[PDB]
Amino acid sequence: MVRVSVLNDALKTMYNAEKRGKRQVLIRPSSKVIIKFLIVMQKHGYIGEFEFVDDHRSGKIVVELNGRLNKCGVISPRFDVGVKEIESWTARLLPSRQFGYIVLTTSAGIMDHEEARRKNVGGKVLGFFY
Amino acid sequence: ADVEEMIMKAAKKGQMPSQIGVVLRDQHGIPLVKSVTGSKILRILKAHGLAPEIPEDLYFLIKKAVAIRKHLERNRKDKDSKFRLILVESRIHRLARYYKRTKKLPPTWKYESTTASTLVA
Amino acid sequence: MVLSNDIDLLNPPAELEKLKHKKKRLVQSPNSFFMDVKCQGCFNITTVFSHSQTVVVCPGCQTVLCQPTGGKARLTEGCSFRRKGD
RNA sequence: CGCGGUAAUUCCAGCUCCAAUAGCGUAUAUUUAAGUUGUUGCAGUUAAAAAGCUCGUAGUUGGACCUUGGGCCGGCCGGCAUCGCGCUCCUAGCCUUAAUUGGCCGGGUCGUGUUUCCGGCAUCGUUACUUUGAAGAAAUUAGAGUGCUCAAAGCAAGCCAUCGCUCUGGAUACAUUAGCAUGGGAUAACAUCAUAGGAUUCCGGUCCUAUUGUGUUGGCCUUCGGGAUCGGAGUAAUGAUUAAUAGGGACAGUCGGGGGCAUUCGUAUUUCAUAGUCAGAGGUGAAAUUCUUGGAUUUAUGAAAGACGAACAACUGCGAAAGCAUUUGCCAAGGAUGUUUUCAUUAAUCAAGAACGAAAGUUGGGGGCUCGAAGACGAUCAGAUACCGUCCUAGUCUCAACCAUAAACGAUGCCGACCAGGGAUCGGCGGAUGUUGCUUAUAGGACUCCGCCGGCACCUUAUGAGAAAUCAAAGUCUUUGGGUUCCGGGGGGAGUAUGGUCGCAAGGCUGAAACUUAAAGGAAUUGA
RNA sequence: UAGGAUAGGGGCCUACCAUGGUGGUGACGGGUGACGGAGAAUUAGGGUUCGAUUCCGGAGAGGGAGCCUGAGAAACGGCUAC
Repeated sequence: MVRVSVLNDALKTMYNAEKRGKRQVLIRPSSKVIIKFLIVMQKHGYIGEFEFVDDHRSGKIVVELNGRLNKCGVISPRFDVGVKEIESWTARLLPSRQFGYIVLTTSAGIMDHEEARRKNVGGKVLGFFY
Repeated sequence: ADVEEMIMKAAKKGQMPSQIGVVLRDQHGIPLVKSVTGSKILRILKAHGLAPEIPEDLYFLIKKAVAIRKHLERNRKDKDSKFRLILVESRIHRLARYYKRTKKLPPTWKYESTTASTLVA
Repeated sequence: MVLSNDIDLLNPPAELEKLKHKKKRLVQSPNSFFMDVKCQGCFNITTVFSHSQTVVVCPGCQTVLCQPTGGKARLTEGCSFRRKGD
């Protein structure tokens, strides 16, 4: 498939476990989710281990929780690629109610909901951060 | 880590067209060379070798599929009772077409030849 | 303890690299090796692959060396070996 | 859904009350409810619902390297420097030598014509998506503005010196597949340099084109520029990215109750002949039919016949599945495992289509030991056609053929990643100067181990799901959208009718509706 | 390919010529108060359903065929025939 959903699903079940990470193989649209987490500070650090010689690429996560409250309350997928379900800057369906953001791959690149909306450029949702 | 170590401490040139470019025009048997010989030379075969030009190789998977198929067919002329064997034959021939789907796109001649080739060598 | 991943991830125990498959490894390599196997009959010692596969004989002496098995080679009778290769 | 079987808040009148109110009932269609149509937004362990199984297409879906990343200033945006290709011309940014020319001048000072000089970027392999813009009927609809007096709506209107006219409007959005044009270059493809027919400053000769020069017009080109053509010589990281917790193939030692064929054995059961000998035997809960000097039953020995592989044989194996246990040989086969071997995206999963597919029935042979539908007998039984007893045909067995179905089951699609502790056992591998072994010694192998790939599964908690029972999957679907496919969408009728299709036949496969009716069904719980 | 026709290309028809075209992306066939659209109803939305209607475009004007006039009608409150 495309990984993406697997990372999000694995993240929330691992939060219930109270583990300090799970570590897994990563791809290039799942490079994107981690960098977006850093910006909105679900991660205050991320590291991409063995992406140099090996068969795959990977990244152990160091992840917020093991603190008091979880930072990522829910992240759950909202369709991978290979499909036509589409939003515009005006169409905006949302989760949360502005506490979270809606992950969007826009024309220029992956940016958060407010950035894309201001520029007035649509795109396709990758997932729902609550 | 692994790959850099091989490249540096092996050989690369001279030792490899002599050892390996003989054995392959003698008849295939790429895996045979790695399981014998003077180790360091074949250390870097995976880490630096596309494959020299050769008869076979691209043709090996296709040839092997026909070669195994004919013997199963021979044992399907004697007793019908081999209900297990007929479904191995059914499975393997449907895998056989896959091999000559993929190894038909990169090079010429294969497109015409490999359809006909089934059951006649 | 609470561990999924280790307290020192970077250096795991070798037993936990024997867990995960060769492809899956943190630092992947051949767990297989080259070795020089030593034979009285030959003056020099011959470098050999750990998983022999073929019944390898020593180059000058017709002594044998090892016999093959499902994993790493099962050496036969009195022979000695050091594990090294460049 | 229910009420009315004589003190009916359910009827029929009256009263009173409720409640919409110039309006309200009723019917049919239709939208909602109904996530009962599941794009948003479904369910399939057990409630309706995974196709017997695999191969596998059309079709969907599909990994990563991938002129991308970084750094500076100015005020996310603009413009820069690296690793922001290029040329004809157009368009075209300022200045230097200021020169023809003009004014100065112990200055080549400055500006224009003119040489050098740069912003700013049209064409030079395809798209999808997205952006902006045009093209875009009025009405309708949303909606600007406005006292149609309100208002539904309409596009009118408000001010005056109200007897000498003043002015504002009649916006905008919607305009939906697609098409155009422009901008973007992320994400997805077509696609793409290895037999190089690649780029090129080098140059030839061949050959075409004709404007400038030429007054003009007509026949024929030199030089020359630009094409077309065929060769020689040059430059450069010259010309194939890894080798998916994606897939195949090669190879190694294995594993298995995998397959087939040949083959070998065991006792049993049946029958026969020979043997011995004297009352029961079949049978059961109890009896009898039935068999018994035509000395059974039993007993032993051979042989024949046909069947089958006990106990061993397991919360254990293999095979796509259906299924598969004596030995041995041959023949090809398959998974797991190991692999710095090879190919490099071949892949994933599927309508169609194709292969195999227990039993029974069957087509013909072999073959009929055993058992055994129907039938025929005895009890039981009002009936007993059965359980039960006894006889026994087809058949069971095998072979070439049909067939296509099963509670063909894990009632649980296939594939992938993840979320949780622990011990067995099956297989392989690795490490032990362990044990046994004694293999010359060893290595192995069986045993004990720990680690481990991939298993069949269990165990205990279940974070979590669920209606619960339960479940490491029925989790990771309300945290609603991983990829693909199939099916259901109240119960009955009805899985039939009908048609098509197929089958040798049985009959299968595909598969309604009239009409009926309010629950059918599940799990748990409490009674009896 | 050719011609005649008509305002014109045109299988438009017709000669000669070839033997094709099109389909699982559902063609071909059947059904449909099946006109199409702008639009309507009702749905938060998404949708679902509807479109006979003073508008927009076409068809028909008892059913069918054929034709005159005229810029233009295969007219129907014209004709001609059945």
